Amino acid sequence: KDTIALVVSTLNNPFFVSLKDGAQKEADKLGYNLVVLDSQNNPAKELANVQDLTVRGTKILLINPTDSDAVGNAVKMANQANIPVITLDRQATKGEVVSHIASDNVLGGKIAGDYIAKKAGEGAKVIELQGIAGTSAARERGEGFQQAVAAHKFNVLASQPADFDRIKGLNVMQNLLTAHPDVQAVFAQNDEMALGALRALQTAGKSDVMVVGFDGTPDGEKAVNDGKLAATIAQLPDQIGAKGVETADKVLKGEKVQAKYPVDLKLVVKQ
Repeated sequence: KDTIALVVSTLNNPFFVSLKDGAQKEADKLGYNLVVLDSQNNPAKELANVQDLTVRGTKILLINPTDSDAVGNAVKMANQANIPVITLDRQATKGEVVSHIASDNVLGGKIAGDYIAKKAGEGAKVIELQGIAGTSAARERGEGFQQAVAAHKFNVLASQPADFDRIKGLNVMQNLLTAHPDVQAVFAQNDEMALGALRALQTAGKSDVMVVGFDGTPDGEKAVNDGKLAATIAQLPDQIGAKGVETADKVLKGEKVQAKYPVDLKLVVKQ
C-alpha cells in the first residue's frame, strides 16, 4: 500500500477540515494510505512536518501552505529529496511544484458578474470591492469579474481595494457610495467585504443596491438566507483535497499533469 502525505495549514477551520476529508475519501477510493499532518497555521511546524515526511520516504507531498512566501524552504526540502510537490489552495512563491490545485477564482468572479447581470440587467452600473493587492485571490477574482464586465457591458463606477476586511469594506463602500450614488450593484471579492458593504448601504438607506460576495462563509451564507446578501460564491474545499489526491495519483502512474486544475464552485442564492 502506497502512501500519499497531506500537510495541511490547519485543522482549526472547517474549510481545511473539508479539504482533508475530500483528500481522505479520494485517497481511500484510489487505494492509498493518506498520512495527514497539521501545521497549526505555523510555518515552523509546517517546515518540521515536511522534514519528517522526507526522511520517511513519502512518494508525493500534497502541501497546503500556511503562507505562500513562508513555504518556500519547505518546498525546497522536498525538491532536494526528489518528492514531487503539489500545492493546494495557496501557491508556493519559491520552489518547484508539479501542480497547483485551487478554486476557480476566475470562474467565481465571472459567475458573480453574470448573476448581477441577471438581476441588475445588461449595462448595469457597478462597484467592485477588491481584496488585498498582490494576492492571487484578488487578481483571479478580479479578472473573472472583468470577463462579466465585458460580456454584460457593465459600467464599473469604481473599483478599489478593501483588503478582504469587513471594516475596510464598510468604510470604502461608504466613501464610494457618496461619490457614486447611481451604483446599481456591488461585487465584493469576499464575504467580509460584502457584509461590510451591506452595513454601509443599510446605513445610507440603500438596500435596493444588490451586493454579491464570495467565499460562502457561515456569515456570508447566513446573510443570503436572511435576504440581505443577494448571493455568494461557495468554494468546494473537499473537491480541492480530492483533486489534489487524484493529481498525485496521476503523477505516481507516470503521467504528465497540468500546472493548474481549477476546482469548480457554486453560486449561492436564497432557496
